[PDB]
Amino acid sequence: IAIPTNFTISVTTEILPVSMTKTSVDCTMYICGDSTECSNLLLQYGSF
Amino acid sequence: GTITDAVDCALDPLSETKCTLKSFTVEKGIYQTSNFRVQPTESIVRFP
Repeated sequence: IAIPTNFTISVTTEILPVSMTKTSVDCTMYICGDSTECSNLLLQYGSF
Repeated sequence: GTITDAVDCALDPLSETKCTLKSFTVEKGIYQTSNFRVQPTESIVRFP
């Protein structure tokens, strides 16, 4: 049998992500460049 | 089958949130609404 006669205290770093950057996209302003006729056609696609 | 009340979606932010949630009663919380945009004051035409 093998039994240790000494010991070495060690510290190990562990990296874990908790969150990420939030994202808020204005779909009407993204797809349509503040155009009225573009928004009138975009509204026809439902509630996407 | 009769219209008992109506909500003007451009009178105040409360009615805008009501129209966004499609409910006359809005509970406590924060809700994202339509983004504000500065409309152009006049038109500028530049040609050769």
